Amino acid sequence: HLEKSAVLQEARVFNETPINPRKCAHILTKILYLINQGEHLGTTEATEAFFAMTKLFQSNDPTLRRMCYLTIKEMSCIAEDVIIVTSSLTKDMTGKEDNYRGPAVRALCQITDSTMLQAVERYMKQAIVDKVPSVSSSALVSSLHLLKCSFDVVKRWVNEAQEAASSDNIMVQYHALGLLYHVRKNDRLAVSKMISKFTRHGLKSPFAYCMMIRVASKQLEEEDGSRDSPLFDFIESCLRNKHEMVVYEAASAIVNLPGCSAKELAPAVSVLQLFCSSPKAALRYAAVRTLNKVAMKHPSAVTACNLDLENLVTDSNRSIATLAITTLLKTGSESSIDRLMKQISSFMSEISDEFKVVVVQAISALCQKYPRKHAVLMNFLFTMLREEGGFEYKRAIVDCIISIIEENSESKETGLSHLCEFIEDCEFTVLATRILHLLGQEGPKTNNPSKYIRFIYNRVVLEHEEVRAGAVSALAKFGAQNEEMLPSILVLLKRCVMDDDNEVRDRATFYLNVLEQKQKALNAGYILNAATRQEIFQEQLAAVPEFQGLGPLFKSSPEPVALTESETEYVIRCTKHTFSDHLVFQFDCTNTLNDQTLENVTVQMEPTEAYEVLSYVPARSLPYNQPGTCYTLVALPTEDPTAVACTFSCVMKFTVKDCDPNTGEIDEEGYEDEYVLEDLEVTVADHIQKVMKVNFEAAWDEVGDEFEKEETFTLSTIKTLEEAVGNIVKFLGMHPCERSDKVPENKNTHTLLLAGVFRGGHDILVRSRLLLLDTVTMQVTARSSEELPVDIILASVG
Amino acid sequence: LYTVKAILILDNDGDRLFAKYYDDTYPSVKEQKAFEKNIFNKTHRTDSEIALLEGLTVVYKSSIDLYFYVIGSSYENELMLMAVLNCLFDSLSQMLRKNVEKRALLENMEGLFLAVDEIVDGGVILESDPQQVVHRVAL
Amino acid sequence: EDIQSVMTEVRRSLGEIPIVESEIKKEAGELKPEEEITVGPVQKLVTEMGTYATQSALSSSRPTKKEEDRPPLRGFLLDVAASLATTLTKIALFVAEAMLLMATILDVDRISLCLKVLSDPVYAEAYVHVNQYDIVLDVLVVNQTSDTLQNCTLELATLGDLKLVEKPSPLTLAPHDFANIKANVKVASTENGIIFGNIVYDVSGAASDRNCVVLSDIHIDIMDYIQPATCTDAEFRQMWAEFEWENKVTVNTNMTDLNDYLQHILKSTNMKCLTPEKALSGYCGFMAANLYARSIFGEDALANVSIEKPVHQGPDAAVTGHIRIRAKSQGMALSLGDKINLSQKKTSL
Repeated sequence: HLEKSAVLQEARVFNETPINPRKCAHILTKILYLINQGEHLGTTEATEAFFAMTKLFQSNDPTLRRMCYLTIKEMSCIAEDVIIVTSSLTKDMTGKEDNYRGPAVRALCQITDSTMLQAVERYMKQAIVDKVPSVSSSALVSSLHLLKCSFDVVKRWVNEAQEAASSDNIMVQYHALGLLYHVRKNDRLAVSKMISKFTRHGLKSPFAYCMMIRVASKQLEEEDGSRDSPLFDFIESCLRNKHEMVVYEAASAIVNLPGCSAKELAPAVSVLQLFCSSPKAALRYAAVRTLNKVAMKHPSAVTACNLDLENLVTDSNRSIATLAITTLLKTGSESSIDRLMKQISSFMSEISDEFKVVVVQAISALCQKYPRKHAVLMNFLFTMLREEGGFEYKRAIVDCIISIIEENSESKETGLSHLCEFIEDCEFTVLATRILHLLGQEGPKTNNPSKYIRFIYNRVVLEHEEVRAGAVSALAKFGAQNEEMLPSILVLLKRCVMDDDNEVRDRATFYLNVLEQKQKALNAGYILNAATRQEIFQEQLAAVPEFQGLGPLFKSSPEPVALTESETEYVIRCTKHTFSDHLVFQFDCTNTLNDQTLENVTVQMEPTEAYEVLSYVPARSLPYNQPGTCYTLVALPTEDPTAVACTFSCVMKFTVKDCDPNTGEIDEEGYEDEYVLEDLEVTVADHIQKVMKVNFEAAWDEVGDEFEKEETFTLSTIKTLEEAVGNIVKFLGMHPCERSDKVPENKNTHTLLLAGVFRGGHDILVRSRLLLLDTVTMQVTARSSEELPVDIILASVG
Repeated sequence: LYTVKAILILDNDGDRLFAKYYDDTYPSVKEQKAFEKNIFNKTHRTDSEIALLEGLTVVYKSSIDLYFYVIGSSYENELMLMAVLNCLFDSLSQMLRKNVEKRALLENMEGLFLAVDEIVDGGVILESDPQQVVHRVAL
Repeated sequence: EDIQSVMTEVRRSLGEIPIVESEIKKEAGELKPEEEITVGPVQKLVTEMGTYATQSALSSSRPTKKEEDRPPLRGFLLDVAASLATTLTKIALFVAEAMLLMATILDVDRISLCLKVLSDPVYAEAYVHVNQYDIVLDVLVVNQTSDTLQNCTLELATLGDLKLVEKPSPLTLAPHDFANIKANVKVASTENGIIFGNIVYDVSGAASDRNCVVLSDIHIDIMDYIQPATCTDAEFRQMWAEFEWENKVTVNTNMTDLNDYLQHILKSTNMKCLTPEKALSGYCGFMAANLYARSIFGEDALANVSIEKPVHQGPDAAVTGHIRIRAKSQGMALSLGDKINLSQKKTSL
């Protein structure tokens, strides 16, 4: 047995020099045992123990060197001092008992601290790197726990650091990479050029391969680029060798075919499937459940029958039993075979590797593929379920019932019919509770009153004040609703059925009394229970008051622009808003880097095609991963030729301040640097409402009358609208028209006579007669109810 | 890969005479026993070719006297995983010239212990074959 | 207030399991005295600490359920004169002090703390007459024979709870002559376990006769045998469930209402329906009828049949009622369900 006490006293054994390595070791062992089994104790005593132990250390008694390692080893994230050895670690360090040296460092590292961290370091560097593979291994492990704590101390070393990871032992080679699990956690790019290194060389450890796979895979999901050759390359690689695991590993993800890859891969897979198909890799079971997914394609499915038939047949191997349920499921089944199986199952399920659990899982799947649906099956199943039984169905029922509800099943009359009956003579009060509750809600939306009543009475029939009680409670939702005959009678019934038995009496009385207390109708009720989208933005913007004009928003942006490209530290997405008077660019964001918070932020814009520039606004502070707002404001000139479409030049200015995210500091100092700000271009669709005309005929002409500018091109290398088309529907954001829009994948002639209204109120109108002689020569008209738009449309459309 | 929840060598009296939770994040000697109980009681010296419990790989074995448990995650292939488990029986057997027994267990723990740390150390299996060991060790 | 104080004290004293909301309701009454006679917001605060405590505990987690809450009214219940009072209660749905006390009380927290601390001419015609216990054999052997033709042989036997027991001795088949041959059977003994009878019987070819009749009987059924018998209902229910569950047959279909129909069936089997509740075997009823009977060789058989019941465009001209039959052997029991099934209707046998 275990107990601390003998040992502390026994520490006086330390006092002897005549000792045998055995004798002491055992004593040492005894302490360790209590602990291996489990012990808990005071530090003071531990400390003491140390001292006591520590005390002994003249020798190199090798054995002695190990035990302590253990002992020490026992302490690592919940330690007591560090310093004591120190010398001893060094002593190894100059000292060639190679062996020993390695264990000791390793413990320290969960226990570690930064100053002390300082210690090893030149050497350490060496040490990780040093000699025989053995020693090196010892070194490695040590970090990791320190990585818990941190490890960055290490980290730093890195450009330089990795390269040594270059290996010549398999075991080792495998190992190097995980540290690279975290290395790749740190970096993706690095991998990529890296891979070409991993990719570059054929590998040693099956083991090494594996991490890569996950990774490799991980990469693949969205696509790991043109895996074609790599994937392929890999594909061999996974595919064959003398180490099975890889082939399989690859296999389970890789399918690809809903009308997709199936080529080589299905055969190879088959070689495997079959090969596995009797517990080579008892692994095979899991896969079918998802890892290697199945829900088939139609001829494909027919082919599957044989393999599943082997498992189905075999009935053995825990790995087998599971396999039977998934394979059968995934591939699906005919009715008929089920029948054979029901009998098989009849024996099987109880224990046949403890079939019941796999089966409950299987069952959970059954309830799902048919959760009261193929009700005939549901009933067949139901009969069978209850029947094959044991008892273990109940658990299943919890799921099954749930499934039926999920559908909100409709062959309830029948479904319910089975349930009702069987449950009656399939017992368990507990089920009733659940079902009651559900039923409780449902009532007269599904009618069949007499039956349902018929049932209900029965349910009550059973004793239990409690059993009885549910029929009344369910009823409240029901009663209230009434059904194909109920209200009159509903009133009659509570009367007809009535009970004593005191608290059972009370229940009748009380419900009544309760009933007594409200107008039963009431009773039931209580108990039972422009100036666009963009304008909104004009207002949203409005809470600020530094304005220099606004108006009401007319239309907003046809496209928000990320003003800082992808996943940048100062990630910007920008949205632009037009009002009848001003345009505001309000800037949406995630000052990205946790490096930074940007401060003293304002936004420069500098313009080419008019706007009067009132102000650049910036956000006061922007910390990491959190929108803040900065704005830039303009007033929109409307009656000029060239005056609201503009590109503005952006430069971000800030005083850049570093962060501690743990607990920061926010101080007046910090220094600016400025980074380029992306262009803003302003559109002819941030401003416009596309329309249909108040008066096309007239308007159409009219707009010409006052307004009209023209451009002609004659098209001699291409006889297609389409280029033009890409620029026009899309740039203007207006409607192509006069039933003069439509073109199939070809068409002889086309007119878009097109619409919307521009900001500042007045309209911008376009007629594009595209004419095909067989060259295209075309008349583009822009006509407008605003001056700035006719010149604009012709440009803007591009 | 920092992947051993524990490796335990359990008696088949539900007892555990070895456990190292290499990695752990749940506790209690009791809960450990309880957890143990559900599964052990259930497997009851019987094991499986494979067993997954918790979506997690359970590779466990039995001897002729002892029950071997490793808990890991079904998130790392059998063949290897087992290989370590295999390694555990075999080396102990050869080296000692005898594999595990209840008796064996009773006379001395240490060797197991010695081995164990060497083979595995936490949630990372540093090694899984005997030989290296065999030379390496010389106790 | 005396009562209130007592309640609080006892509550404090206990703690170790229960269930009542219903009780809460029970003390309260439609109205009742509470507080001085009113202390308004403070009184709202009063309701809040005493009730909150009950609740705090309530809010906490569970083992076996005690009862899933349906305290909807519970809510009004906590919050011209009568009308005014109601309004006040709705609004709610010294005072400051009460609120503070309630907060302090807020009892899952307490429980948690405790846990922490712990841590041929001759023509013979025959039929059976069973006349009162005694199944008696009418035999006409009519020997319209040309003489007391020699007759064969007959053999005795143990029977069921009966034994056959008589033979008129001679063996002549007197010429052109008619005879009454009587067999009494012994109706309380001779076990033979060849159920439903249907046991082979012999009349032999043993003398002016080359053959004869060897027969097995059929015609031996239950519905008759059992007599009605009776029970206390609570105990009954308990029992009903308790009994040999193992047989059931369904009622569904006939020619009549279960008034006349039920009566008919009842009389036919000579058996009991134990008790009515007037709910109403008329307007519908939506009645499940419990029936009990005890027989001549003493089996008690239990039924609950639950049945729709005739009535215009309401329900019953089928049933789809289930007849649940309990009789010790399933084999007779189910068979009984059948037997009754035969009994149920009236048609060409």
